[PDB]
Amino acid sequence: VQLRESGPSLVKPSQTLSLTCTVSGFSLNDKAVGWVRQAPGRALEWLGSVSTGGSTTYNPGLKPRLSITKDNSKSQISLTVTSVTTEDSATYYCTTVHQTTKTTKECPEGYNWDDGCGSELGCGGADCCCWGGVDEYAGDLYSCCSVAHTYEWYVDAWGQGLLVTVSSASTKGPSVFPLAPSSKSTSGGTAALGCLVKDYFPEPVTVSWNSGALTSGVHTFPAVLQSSGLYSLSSVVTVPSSSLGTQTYICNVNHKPSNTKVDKKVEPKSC
Amino acid sequence: QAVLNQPSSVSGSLGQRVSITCSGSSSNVGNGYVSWYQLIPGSAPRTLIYGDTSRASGVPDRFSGSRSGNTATLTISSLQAEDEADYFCASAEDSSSNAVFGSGTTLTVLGQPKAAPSVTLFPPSSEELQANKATLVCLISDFYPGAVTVAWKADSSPVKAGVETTTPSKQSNNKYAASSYLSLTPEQWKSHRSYSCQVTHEGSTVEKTVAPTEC
Repeated sequence: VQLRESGPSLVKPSQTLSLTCTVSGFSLNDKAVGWVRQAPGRALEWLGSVSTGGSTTYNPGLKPRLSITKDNSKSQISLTVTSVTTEDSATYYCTTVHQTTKTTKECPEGYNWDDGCGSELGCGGADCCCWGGVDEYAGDLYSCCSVAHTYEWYVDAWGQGLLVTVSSASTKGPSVFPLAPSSKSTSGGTAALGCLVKDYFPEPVTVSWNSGALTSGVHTFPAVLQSSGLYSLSSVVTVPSSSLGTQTYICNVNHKPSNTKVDKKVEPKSC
Repeated sequence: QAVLNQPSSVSGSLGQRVSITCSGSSSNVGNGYVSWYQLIPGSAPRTLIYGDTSRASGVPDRFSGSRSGNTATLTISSLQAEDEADYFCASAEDSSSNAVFGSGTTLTVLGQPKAAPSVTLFPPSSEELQANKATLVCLISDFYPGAVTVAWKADSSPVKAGVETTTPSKQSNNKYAASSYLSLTPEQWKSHRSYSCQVTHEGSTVEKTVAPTEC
């Protein structure tokens, strides 16, 4: 099953965060779809889920600000967190939850299984009958079988997640600059080259090379947060020094928060 | 903020066993049916164990889960570098709908081979100088353990400001990489004679230099 999150990467402080999840390859009217998030440096935090029909369920500590609706028509579930703060900046994952409450039949303490219960006890079955000794006053002690409840919960599939940042700062696309290889910056048969993705906001940014056709020796680094409030990162790929002139190398930068994609060809320096 | 109790950090050598505990109470782990999830940096969480002991599809047998009362345990045998991640347990709290997670356990796999950093210092590009900016990029890769210090020098003297350095992060080959930036004005870049990025790691210090006269 595919779980795709959609919504704003950026929400201003003390406003409402609206996220949508589009499920592809399942009906929305049985399988439970839930939301899990993780703030930076914090543990996974359960938010809520919607079950068959619309049995919504939230976290006791966040139900006042949380709201989850459901539209089987468009096969979409939505989440809403009101009056958000920096503590609500996190990756929000759409998930398919498997809720289930297994039931098991038992007798009270001291009672055992027996077939002595009368029909007036309304136990709903001959096997659902318990007996616990012979009381001196009441006589044969009859009682219906008690039903327990075993709670079952786990996450079957995880969406890729959508990173949300709570800030008053406005979105800014990236400026992509070449990190070109040089006659002195080589390492023998291999040469390092890359792209500098500078001054963007909010996170995240992803980078591929040659539209994914080139993956060996690629590493995109985590971003740095500058004093300006803008992020920057680099992506480097190791290539054969002898191919610099003939093979073309293009970094594919994706910054969904600003609906921007940049392809930058990295030319080899004459130096 | 109720969270199940997990050890902050655990360790184990390649090929050996490791155990990660998940202590809670009778309303959670006691009722049974605990689950485990793996979260590798840069990837969505992956479900490993559910129902205390059942493995999810595609999970290797070396991952196994158990439970003894109000404490569950994830055991990982034949450890390998790729197992380094954060591991969270979870369970329902007196309600098949509501769920609580654990504090999370970071696994450190010991005994991995060491490797020295490969440093490449890029001067500001022409494209950036045209925007009246000048950033020096120092990229560091293929080292282990993931611990380095970076120092910037201008004309054999230390840089007093303008530096930003990322924390080492794992590559696809399990070695660590890191990056450092020196933000300058086009004038400073042309004023000085050379700039250096110094990378210290396990007794060696690798220094890479650039100068605008080479450009």
